[PDB]
Amino acid sequence: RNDFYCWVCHREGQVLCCELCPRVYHAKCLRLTSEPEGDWFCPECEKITVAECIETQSKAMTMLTIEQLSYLLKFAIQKMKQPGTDAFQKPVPLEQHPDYAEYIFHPMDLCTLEKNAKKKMYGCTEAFLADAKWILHNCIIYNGGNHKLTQIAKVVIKICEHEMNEIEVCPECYLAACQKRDNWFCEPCSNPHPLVWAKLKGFPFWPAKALRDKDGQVDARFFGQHDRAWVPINNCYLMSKEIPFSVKKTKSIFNSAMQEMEVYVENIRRKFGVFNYSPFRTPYTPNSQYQMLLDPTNPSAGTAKIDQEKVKL
Ligand SMILES: [Zn+2]
Ligand SMILES: [Zn+2]
Ligand SMILES: [Zn+2]
Repeated sequence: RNDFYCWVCHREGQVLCCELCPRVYHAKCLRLTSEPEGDWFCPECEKITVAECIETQSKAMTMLTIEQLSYLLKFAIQKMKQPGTDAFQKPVPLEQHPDYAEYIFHPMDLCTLEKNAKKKMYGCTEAFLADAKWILHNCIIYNGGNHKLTQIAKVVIKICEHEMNEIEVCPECYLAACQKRDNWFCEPCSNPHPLVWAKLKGFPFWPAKALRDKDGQVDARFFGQHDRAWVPINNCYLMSKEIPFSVKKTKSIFNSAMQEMEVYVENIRRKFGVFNYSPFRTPYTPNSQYQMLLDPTNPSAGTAKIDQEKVKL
């Protein structure tokens, strides 16, 4: 049953209908080349389609069954359900809001979202976020964009977006960080993240995992603190024995980071049999293979084939 309120701006008016879902849109809100002719699927349905196509699913999704994704969405829900989100934890009751269904054609709340996830209804992170966004749309429609509840619903969505992004960067990292087992940061992932010296401007060189490469920036997760930052690629070296010296305020904190990295290297050598340190100041390059080479003096031989286990995660 189609919505009356634009998915983008949350206002009524003349609105286009999606063929696949009940969302509607002002044409003007979509900034189109021209209005659609007939077969039209909205930006949410389009995203979901691209994300759920096996050939073009993310690295994260290729890693994961629908049931494994559902486990991770359960962790995301628990972050969304934090103290102060009470108003959104259960369906809106008609007792308190007798006219709710006159405005809100697709109710949603955190308990429904959680149940849906447990039932394996979501095929990708995009689909989970698209559904959670009904909570904010509905809040704005019914209560108004400047209502205090809208602040809360906005934070719930920003949390969801954050958690979905983390799943997509690396589902194995995400699960490890969620469960916080003993030395969780020292567990190598199935396609292990290269270790780098990473220098954020104004910060000392520090050991990190390189999680992804986007246009000249590296997404680095630092040993010790386990914080993150985009780092310019030319400020990232492959891990080496020789340390790029920086003046630092606390030696003990840097020591704890190096110790953690040492355990990680022991663990990767156990898991894959290899870890190659680089000559000092060797530039990190995207999708770096160096550390996983069987013979680092013979890069054409690549990484060793030992493998055909189903439980890769
Ligand atoms: Zn609009
Ligand atoms: Zn749609
Ligand atoms: Zn990972």
